[PDB]
Amino acid sequence: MRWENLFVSGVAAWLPPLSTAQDAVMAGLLDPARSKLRGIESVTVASDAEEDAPPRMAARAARAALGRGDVDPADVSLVLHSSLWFQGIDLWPAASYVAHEAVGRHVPAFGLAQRCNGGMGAIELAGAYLGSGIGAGHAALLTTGDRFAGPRIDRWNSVDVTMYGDGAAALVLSTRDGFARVLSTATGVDNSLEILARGDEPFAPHPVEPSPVADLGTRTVRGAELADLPDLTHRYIDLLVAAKTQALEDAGTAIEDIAHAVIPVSRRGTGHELHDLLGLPDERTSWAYGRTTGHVGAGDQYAGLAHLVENALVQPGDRVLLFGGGAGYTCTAAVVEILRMP
Amino acid sequence: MRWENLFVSGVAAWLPPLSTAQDAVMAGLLDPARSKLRGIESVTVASDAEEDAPPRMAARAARAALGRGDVDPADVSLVLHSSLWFQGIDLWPAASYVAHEAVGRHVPAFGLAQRCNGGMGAIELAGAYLGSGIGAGHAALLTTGDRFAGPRIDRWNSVDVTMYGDGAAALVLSTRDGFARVLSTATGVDNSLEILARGDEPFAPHPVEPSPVADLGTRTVRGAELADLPDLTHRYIDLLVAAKTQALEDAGTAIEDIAHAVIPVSRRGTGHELHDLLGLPDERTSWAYGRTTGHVGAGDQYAGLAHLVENALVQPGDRVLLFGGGAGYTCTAAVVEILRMP
Ligand SMILES: *SCCNC(=O)CCNC(=O)[C@H](O)C(C)(C)COP(=O)(O)OP(=O)(O)OC[C@H]1O[C@@H](n2cnc3c(N)ncnc32)[C@H](O)[C@@H]1OP(=O)(O)O
Repeated sequence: MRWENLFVSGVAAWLPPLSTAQDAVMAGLLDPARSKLRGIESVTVASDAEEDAPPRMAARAARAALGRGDVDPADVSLVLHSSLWFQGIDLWPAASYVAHEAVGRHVPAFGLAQRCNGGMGAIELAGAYLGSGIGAGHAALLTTGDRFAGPRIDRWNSVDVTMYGDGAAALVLSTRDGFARVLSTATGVDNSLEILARGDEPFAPHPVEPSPVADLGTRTVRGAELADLPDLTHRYIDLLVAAKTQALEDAGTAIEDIAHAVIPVSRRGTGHELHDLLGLPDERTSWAYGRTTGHVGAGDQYAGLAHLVENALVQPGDRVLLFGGGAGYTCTAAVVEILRMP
Repeated sequence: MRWENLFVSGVAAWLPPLSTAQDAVMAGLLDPARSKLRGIESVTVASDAEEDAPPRMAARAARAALGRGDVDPADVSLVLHSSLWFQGIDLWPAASYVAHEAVGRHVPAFGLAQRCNGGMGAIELAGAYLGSGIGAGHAALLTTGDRFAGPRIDRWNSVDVTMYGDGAAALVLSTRDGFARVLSTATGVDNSLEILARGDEPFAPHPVEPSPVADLGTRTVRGAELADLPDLTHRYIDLLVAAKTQALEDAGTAIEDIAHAVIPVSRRGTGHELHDLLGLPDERTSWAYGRTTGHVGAGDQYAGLAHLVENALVQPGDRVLLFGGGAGYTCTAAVVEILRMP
């Protein structure tokens, strides 16, 4: 999709303090071989206090993003809140709380689930909503927020390719103006790969209690065994290449003209990484940042973009690729152009 | 929102067998006074078999609805799966499963959370998406699915105003054509009421285990206390009346020209009921049906419209009000004109 009139108005993260892989190793929580392989130096870890519940961190990130963009909350016509895990209270609309605390009473709010790709997928859904004429305001607030805790989640081991960081991020879209223009978005998807996110886990009538520690790495292997697909790895590669090619093509931009790519925090640690598929070096991705925060739920792309802008690592005229990807498997990519610095 | 080119192509519900309130009374699960007051005659109840997990019930409803509209799955550009509760397997994209099984590999799929309003809210989000140019296809598949189970959920008592039913529904939208035309949608919202859905439940770092039985009636009472607003009931009434008024006038339709209203399954039992606020009699709403299914997660409106169409209880030219409402609080309403009978 080529967007004629869509902008990023503001972007911000609220992240708790850093917790080092070195301390995790010394506490016996993380095998040193694994620490070295995955290359994550630290992840962000929140206290267990109510004030650090995901919807409260999201509310803080949202207020920072709206303030930095100078967007009036009364001009926000939609709130989308994406997440991976528990928001702190069940049977309750976390999205309406985020909306209420950051924007106000009379804005439609949805919770959005597209696993790790939620932040990026939200941009397409919101962009469409803003162009439709359904609501009066010109802006949409997109938030993410998670806070991982045991027993269910072991942030250091529960996923093979990454380590979870706690925190929230926010991005404000506008059809009027912003510091960056969204030139394009594009989604590659292959829903056959959903089996890798459940493995051989049975469908249970109720959440299994007490919660065993999650092991999504073992799910992918039971999943691969079960699927019996000849081209499993090719399916992943193809959907990622389609998102990239179409986002770039619809933006009229080549990969050589991408100043920086903001990517999911994940790492194989040997062989080809995502940057090799994208066709650009490691230093032109957000990895140097991402490896200090870990995988902050659905917010890596918003957080990484905030990092670029806050540290003046881009200037007007640069184009940036925001690149998604999440279990499903769904990948939404976007090309943005820096128009001015906040 | 007046819609120039939005149609309903097919609608279906996959419902498990009914279970009577009176059998529940005799089993010591429901107080006789409550069964009489609420007037719910029966509720749908799924088996605990894996084949009745919500996303699987949703896939079958989706297949049924896609067949009734003769929609080629290659023309579906979006799947939105809305739900209230656990989908059977955690940390997994249920929407991608629904999409894969009902439509295919290469359609973007999102999970949606807007409590009981998810089904109706999804119509606006999907309408915008189809109108935007993002996907080539002309149709969106919208599903719902839930299957309630203990200890967390007591279908008979966990919500004071209704009793939960298991099952799934599906609604296929199209910008090209269908058996019904969507003339309008309108959302009223007041996010201050999110507190009623949370009560004084503290934000916990991890799901509380073992799960106690949910009591959402008590959350409302505790929430109202904490909120201490003098006009709480007026806020609720006002957003419902605003949803109603705007839907009706964007469709250029007066209330006495609405043949039927499909409403959420609930009942106070004395005093006014929603039909008084809508300004139409009880027999021109879906209550006679709804009172046999219970509140079927986010799918009451889809199911109620399916019941109308399948039993030829509406004819070409009739206009139907579909009326949402979910904790948040958000209410999305729509006026639909029947163009022909499938
Ligand atoms: S996922 C969906 C979950 N469900 C919800 O989120 C429901 C949210 N709302 C509530 O829980 C509130 O408690 C509401 C419904 C706002 C208030 O309910 P009450 O029944 O406690 O309201 P009051 O007793 O204050 O009623 C006073 C008078 O207000 C009118 N009125 C209230 N509710 C309705 C409805 N549903 N329909 C028509 N009129 C309504 C009545 O005139 C009422 O006087 P009565 O003499 O009781 O009729």
